[PDB]
Amino acid sequence: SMRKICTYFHR
Amino acid sequence: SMRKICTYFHR
Amino acid sequence: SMRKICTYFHR
Amino acid sequence: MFEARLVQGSILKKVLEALKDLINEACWDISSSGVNLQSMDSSHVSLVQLTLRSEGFDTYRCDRNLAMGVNLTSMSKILKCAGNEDIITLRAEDNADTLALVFEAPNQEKVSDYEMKLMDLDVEQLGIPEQEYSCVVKMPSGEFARICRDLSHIGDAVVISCAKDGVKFSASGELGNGNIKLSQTSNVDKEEEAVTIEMNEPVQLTFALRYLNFFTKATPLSSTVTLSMSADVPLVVEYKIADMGHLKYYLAPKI
Amino acid sequence: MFEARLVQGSILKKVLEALKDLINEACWDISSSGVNLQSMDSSHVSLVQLTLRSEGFDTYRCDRNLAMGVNLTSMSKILKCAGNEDIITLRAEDNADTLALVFEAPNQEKVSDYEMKLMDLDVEQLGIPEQEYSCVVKMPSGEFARICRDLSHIGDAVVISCAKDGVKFSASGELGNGNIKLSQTSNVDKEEEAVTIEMNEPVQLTFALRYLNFFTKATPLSSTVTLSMSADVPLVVEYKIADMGHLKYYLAPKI
Amino acid sequence: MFEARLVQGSILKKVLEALKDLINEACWDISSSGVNLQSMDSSHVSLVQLTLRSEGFDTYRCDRNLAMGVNLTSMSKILKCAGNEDIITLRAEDNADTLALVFEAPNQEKVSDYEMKLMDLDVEQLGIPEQEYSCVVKMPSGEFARICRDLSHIGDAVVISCAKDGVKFSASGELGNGNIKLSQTSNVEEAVTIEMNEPVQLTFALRYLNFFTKATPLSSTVTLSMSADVPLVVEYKIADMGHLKYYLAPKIED
Repeated sequence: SMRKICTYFHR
Repeated sequence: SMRKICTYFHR
Repeated sequence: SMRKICTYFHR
Repeated sequence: MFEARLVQGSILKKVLEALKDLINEACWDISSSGVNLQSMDSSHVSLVQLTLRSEGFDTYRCDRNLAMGVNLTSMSKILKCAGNEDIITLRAEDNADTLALVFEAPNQEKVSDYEMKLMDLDVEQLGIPEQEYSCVVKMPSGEFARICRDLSHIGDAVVISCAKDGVKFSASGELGNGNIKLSQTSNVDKEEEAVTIEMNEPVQLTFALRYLNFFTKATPLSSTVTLSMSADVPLVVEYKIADMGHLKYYLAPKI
Repeated sequence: MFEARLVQGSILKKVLEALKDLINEACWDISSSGVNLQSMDSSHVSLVQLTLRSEGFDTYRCDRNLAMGVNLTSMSKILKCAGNEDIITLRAEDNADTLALVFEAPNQEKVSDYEMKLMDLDVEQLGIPEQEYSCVVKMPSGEFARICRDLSHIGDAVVISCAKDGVKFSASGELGNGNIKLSQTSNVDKEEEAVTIEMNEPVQLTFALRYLNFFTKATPLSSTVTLSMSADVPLVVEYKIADMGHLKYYLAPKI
Repeated sequence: MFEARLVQGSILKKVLEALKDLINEACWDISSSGVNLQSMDSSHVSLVQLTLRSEGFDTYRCDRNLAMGVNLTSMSKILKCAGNEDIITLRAEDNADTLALVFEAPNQEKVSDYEMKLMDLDVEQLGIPEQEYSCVVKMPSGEFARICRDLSHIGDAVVISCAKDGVKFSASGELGNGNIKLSQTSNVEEAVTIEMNEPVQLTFALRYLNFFTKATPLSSTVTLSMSADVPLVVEYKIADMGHLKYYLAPKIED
């Protein structure tokens, strides 16, 4: 599949 | 707004 | 025109 | 007012070569500390982080932090008009919504002198933590570039296995499958041909070569590149920039 | 009968390199005085003038004037089959409607020998008056080629400013605008890298890079190129051909 | 249970460069005697013959003669992933319907290691007889490639005339016609030479010849072998390991 680096960081 | 070199020479 | 080299060899 | 005189023009061109292919628009944060930029791709899967120390440049003068929004495609087009030997001076005022670029020639016959429109940008700065990585690999940038490019002809995706001994890049196609295996460098070599692996735990992750091949556009910046990995956390591809700083690429894995 | 033996084959190939990309069909005027050709583009905005003196060639023999109509793409295709070292001999009879080309090698072990069909053409010869020009610039052909090519990435049009001091090539895009400024050079080592400006009055005119970039196709004919300009009258871009003559390109400005 | 270790990786890459443009699939016949491959084009007008002697390789070990069918486009793609100085080792099992390829570097601290799926192919192997040829021409492969390429811009077809003195390549277009004449030369990669039993003039589709010349990175020279109403042979020598021969039927209209 593959997700967003949105999910892995944020702020 | 570019001309034709027919205008600039001829004959 | 042009032939097939099937014709010129075979087996 | 802000102004930075970069002697090694090329350094700059080679950077926009890396970025424009991955990100169209991005916000340049300018500081007395230097030029820092961070932006995700079109699709929010990869992220790019740029750091040029003010030490890096010959001149450098910035009074207030600037937030310059730039169409990098626009800007690449401009830098393409700069000779590799060119001295590239940058200049912006505060109220300025244009960035000036000035290219001086080797032994100064000629002086190019562009000026680029900016844009306003929303930029949710993502907190990237400093973190130890299960595996860090230092290897020829050229070899890495070459690997990601070859396997793209086998499959969509690369699997990176890593241990003490070495690192394996693999893909599966309709046509077959390929395993490219590199070993830590014995005769622990002259280092721009050499491979080294700091290894806390073995690791095996899966990434879209599609993106990696946008990253390798940075290989003209450094002989080596360093891959940093931990399970269920993004890959970091770090291209060193010639003493001025670095360009880090971040990519999410799969499922 | 007509026949011209050119030692420097290349010289001829390099000519069709310049033309075929700008004008498809054209009428070659052959004289005891030599080879003269004049033709506008598809769109009647640019005009090309060729002069090769008969003195130039090793043989040259033409009894009656010929008016040879040629698909230049057809003819370029033929010249592409000629080695750069090749001796090119040309030959036609009067009522002959095919033109023979013979390529001898310095090998003298190879001898190519083509023959090209002609066409009938209507050809309004334009009277170009020989003109004093407000500004005439002599500069590297390479640099000029390079400038017109780069600015094409900023905008549609180049503005050429000219003074005593120097000459400035500018374009405006959506993205921004660029100024490339070159200065007259002192204590001229040579001419090959050098810029010189005869100037009656300062001049600033505006031309379509579209066309200029079809002109620069001639840069393999000459290290330098000479730009000749007057207010509301066409630009002349003159590429010298190695003592045999010259290749002059003419372009209308904008209003 | 088979494995062949080829020192000069490039030699292999350069081969698939030659073939893939002319023939998509083909069956690789491997023997204790070496690697032999024969296939006609899409349209059965040109035929290609590969011969690589086992002598040619550093290792060579073949227990069962294998008949490996491969999409050469598939296989080109794989060989593109091999450095020119790469050592290419090949490996197949008996009941194996995949061929393994292993690329060792001059590094010897990179080793690529691919594996390619096969296909089943019927291919009526044609008996090619050994033949004396009225005319055999040896000339630079580069010059030949260059001639076939230029004339393709004049006409469809090349006429090759051959006499004691020299060999003449001609084509007629809508645009015109060209005659390129080469002569036997002084001192023999550089040179043109003509064994000539009787003069010959034959006509061939440049379309095909230009698929053959894709092999010119295999040899400085190429040898053309001709007799009336029997195919042309274009022979590219492979560096002592063997040869790559291309065969093409002639023409003649009414």
